[PDB]
Amino acid sequence: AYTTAQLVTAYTNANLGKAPDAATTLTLDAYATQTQTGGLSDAAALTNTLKLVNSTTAVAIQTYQFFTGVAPSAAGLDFLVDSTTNTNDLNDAYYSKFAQENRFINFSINLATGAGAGATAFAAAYTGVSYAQTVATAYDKIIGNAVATAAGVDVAAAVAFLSRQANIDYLTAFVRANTPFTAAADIDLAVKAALIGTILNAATVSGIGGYATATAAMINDLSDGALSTDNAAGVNLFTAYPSSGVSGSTLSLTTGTDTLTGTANNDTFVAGEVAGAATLTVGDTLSGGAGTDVLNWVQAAAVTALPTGVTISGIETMNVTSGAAITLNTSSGVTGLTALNTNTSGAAQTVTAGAGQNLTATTAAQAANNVAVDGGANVTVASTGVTSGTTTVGANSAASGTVSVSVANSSTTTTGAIAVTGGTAVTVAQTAGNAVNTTLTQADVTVTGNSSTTAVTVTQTAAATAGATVAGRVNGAVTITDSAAASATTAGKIATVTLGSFGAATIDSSALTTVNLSGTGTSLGIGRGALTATPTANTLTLNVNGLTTTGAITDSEAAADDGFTTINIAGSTASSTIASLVAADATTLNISGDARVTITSHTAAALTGITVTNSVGATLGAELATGLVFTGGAGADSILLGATTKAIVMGAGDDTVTVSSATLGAGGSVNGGDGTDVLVANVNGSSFSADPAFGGFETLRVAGAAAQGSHNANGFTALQLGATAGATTFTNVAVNVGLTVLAAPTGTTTVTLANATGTSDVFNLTLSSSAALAAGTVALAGVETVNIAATDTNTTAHVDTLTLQATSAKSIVVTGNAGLNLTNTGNTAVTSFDASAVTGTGSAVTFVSANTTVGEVVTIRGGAGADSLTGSATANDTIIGGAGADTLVYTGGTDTFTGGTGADIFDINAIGTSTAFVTITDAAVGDKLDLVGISTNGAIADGAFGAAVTLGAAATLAQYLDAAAAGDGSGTSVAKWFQFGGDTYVVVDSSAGATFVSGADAVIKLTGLVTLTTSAFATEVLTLA
Ligand SMILES: [Ca+2]
Ligand SMILES: [Ca+2]
Ligand SMILES: [Ca+2]
Ligand SMILES: [Ca+2]
Ligand SMILES: [Ca+2]
Ligand SMILES: [Ca+2]
Ligand SMILES: [Ca+2]
Ligand SMILES: [Ca+2]
Ligand SMILES: [Ca+2]
Ligand SMILES: [Ca+2]
Ligand SMILES: [Ca+2]
Ligand SMILES: [Ca+2]
Ligand SMILES: [Ca+2]
Ligand SMILES: [Ca+2]
Ligand SMILES: [Ca+2]
Ligand SMILES: [Ca+2]
Ligand SMILES: [Ca+2]
Ligand SMILES: [Ca+2]
Ligand SMILES: [Ca+2]
Ligand SMILES: [Ca+2]
Ligand SMILES: [Ca+2]
Ligand SMILES: [Ca+2]
Repeated sequence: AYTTAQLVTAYTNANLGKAPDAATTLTLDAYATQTQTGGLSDAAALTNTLKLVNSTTAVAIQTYQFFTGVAPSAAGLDFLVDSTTNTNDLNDAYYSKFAQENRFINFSINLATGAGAGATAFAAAYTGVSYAQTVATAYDKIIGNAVATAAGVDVAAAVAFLSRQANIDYLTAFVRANTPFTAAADIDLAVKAALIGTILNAATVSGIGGYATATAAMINDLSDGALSTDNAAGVNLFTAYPSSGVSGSTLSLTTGTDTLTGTANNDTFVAGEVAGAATLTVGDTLSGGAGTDVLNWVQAAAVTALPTGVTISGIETMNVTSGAAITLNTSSGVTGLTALNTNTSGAAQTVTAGAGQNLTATTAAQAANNVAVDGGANVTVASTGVTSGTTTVGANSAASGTVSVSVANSSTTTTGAIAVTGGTAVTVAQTAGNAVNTTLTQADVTVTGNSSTTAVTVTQTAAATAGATVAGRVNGAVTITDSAAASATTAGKIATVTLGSFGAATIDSSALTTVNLSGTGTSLGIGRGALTATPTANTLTLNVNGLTTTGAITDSEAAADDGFTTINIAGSTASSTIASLVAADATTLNISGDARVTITSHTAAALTGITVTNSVGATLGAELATGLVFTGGAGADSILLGATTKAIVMGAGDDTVTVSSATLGAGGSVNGGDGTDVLVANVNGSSFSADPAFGGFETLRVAGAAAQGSHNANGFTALQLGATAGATTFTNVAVNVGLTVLAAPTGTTTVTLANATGTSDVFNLTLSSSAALAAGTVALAGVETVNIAATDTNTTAHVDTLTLQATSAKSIVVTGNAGLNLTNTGNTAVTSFDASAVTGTGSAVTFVSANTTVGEVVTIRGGAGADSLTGSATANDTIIGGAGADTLVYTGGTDTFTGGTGADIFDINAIGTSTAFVTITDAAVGDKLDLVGISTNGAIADGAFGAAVTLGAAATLAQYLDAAAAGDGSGTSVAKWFQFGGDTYVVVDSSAGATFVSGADAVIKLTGLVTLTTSAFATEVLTLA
């Protein structure tokens, strides 16, 4: 049932956006309602709608294909049928008086004989052939000759009609009048164009013929809005929309003896069950003919063997499916067989194919069942739900072509062996799909090549540690062996090996040149064949990509035999890390490519050079030999040097050399090259500026297990600090040079500037870590403004710690996105602490002023964090928290508190006077007033204590105080409150008489009228309600 509003959309898209005339809307509506009532099926109604678009559209698809060899693309069609840009187009003004027929004729003549796209080709193809032949051959290509006769239209009566003399005379006159042709050749040529226009019309109106059937399917595809093929430079109808009406004949086996013979065509043979009794049975003989022949053998019972007297012949594909095990051998009885496919679900397989036959053994829910296959041309094993089951290929007979195993396991019980022997190329692809809190350990793989085996690939799922939401995987050992691995003379064929994760892996091949690594590895041991001949080509290419290793890549051959002299490592698309590289015969080492290669530790004593050419860079964690030359490229290369004897160059990009000894040797130099390069001093003191042996460095970092003592900063533009052996000092530090601390050092870090003597000295300290960093003590004698950045490198919040010793700093400014608890002891010149710019949920800043200048103005600013800001008893502190749960502490003097947004706590730890007291500017609902530290005698109220003290129209502040303290606070301190002159006050009475005594009784001012009626005392803690 189509609604009439669906048929109009189907017509619109067929007409490429032209909406139907009023008349036709009525026609479609009829087709809709005839489907609501079941007087017409669905597909019937939609066909008729698309038949209405014949003249507009079908005229452009069919003619373009016949003349230019391809149907116009959808974008193209838009232009010919319905467009803004072509003023005159098929469904527009110019053509509105041309019938269906004369539309096809028009298009034909345009594309064929003019400057049209087909002129040159059609002119050469149909020159010097007669009218009769023109028509007969064209009728064959369009309408089929066989097809037409079967459809029952008589071909000969039709072709004669089109070529009769009357007909040709009509067109001659037609073409002569209409087209601008006057030459006698061009008229003859245009007449043929008009005829094969006429034939296209006659085809598309009857629905017989190949052109009509294909074009119909393309308009149906164009119906729903989008064209599936839509190639940009045209779609060849016949390719994209296949007919293939012939499908040969379909033959059924019985529980008897069958004698079945195919059509020499696309025929298919069914060998199912009858009452649960097999239909491939004794004496059955099957015969195929031509090459589209299929036998489908399906049985509840286990396949066992071919039954007595059975002969299958001339059949190309055999499909065997069993409810139980399969055991068959097809090296005889079956002849002509190109493809064998065997299918189990939950039982064993034991299959042997003849060479020349492509085997495919698919097994679901393999469990403890074993797959074993042999022989065949290309073999494919596809095993899922695996568990204990061995997979084993070519144990008895190798494949002619490629092996391609793949094995999936969901279990926690471990994936059972996989062994392959032989094949041109081998791939074994394991996966692990176990649950989120389990560990599956994967399958041990063995591949043993025959003398055709050029390549081997062994992929697994990446290892991981079993977590809360991390699926755990351990990797299987892999063992790859070439035929000629044990031979003294025979060549060896395995050239390339690809791994994608692995446990304890081995290769052994004298023909090996390339290893491709990937994912998570334990160890690779490379041996070459025991060839006695001294090898001449000794280049290991080692392409890495996302590789990480527990342990060692070793050249097992190098030790007692002839290893690789040159190793090339090409890092690609992802970072790689090789825990250890052991290559005892290696001479050159070239690290190349695309993404970082890190070698944590190499053992390659005979190395004469290392050469990075890689874009991102290379890092080597092992200290180079004192004799060993190193050359960097662009990108952050990074090494360790000792008392080097050679000229080390680092190339462009931001490089990093760590030195274990302060002066080099022999001679014996290291140039950082272009870019900002770090020099790391793992030593007891340095003076790199002095030594011309070092050049091109910009940053000095003191970090390492031997890093310590006095270091000449001169000539460096930045400073860094890491973990250290002991107290470290930077001397001769230029102006605008900042220190970044990257890890906890040992002992006091002293910075002494080049010239500290001025009174506007600025230093930039940075703290930069992923985790909480205990920066320790840094001393900044003679600096007036100290800027601290506390930087978190990851998304998860932390709080850094620092003792600053800056005895002439007036300003401390804190920026960043992590918290800073700052020890401030003895920093007494500080009058401005500004942590206001700081940023996280909890980048918590702690500060306590060490200022003792009587009557000072000190300004303390918090950040977004839950900050803890304490003033000085000496000082008139202005304290301001930012966002978040700030604690502001009162110590003495005239203080001004502003906890911004959030549940702030105003912690009152001093009594004050009657003049020097704390004013809280913005006390609001949620803020607390901690009076624990003024409970001189006992501990406050504890109730909700909340009726304001009220006095007269002209009572003085002095009077309101005295009134509030009237009671006896000698044994037990009491809270009261009042509102005077537009501000709110709180009192603690700790005294006898009705005098508020300045000394021991306490007042706290709160800007504005804030009603504490309903607000309650926690312990001694008043929460504003
Ligand atoms: Ca349009
Ligand atoms: Ca138009
Ligand atoms: Ca479509
Ligand atoms: Ca039978
Ligand atoms: Ca056949
Ligand atoms: Ca055949
Ligand atoms: Ca060997
Ligand atoms: Ca040897
Ligand atoms: Ca050796
Ligand atoms: Ca470099
Ligand atoms: Ca550089
Ligand atoms: Ca440089
Ligand atoms: Ca220098
Ligand atoms: Ca962090
Ligand atoms: Ca100074
Ligand atoms: Ca200072
Ligand atoms: Ca104070
Ligand atoms: Ca804050
Ligand atoms: Ca706050
Ligand atoms: Ca607040
Ligand atoms: Ca307190
Ligand atoms: Ca009193």
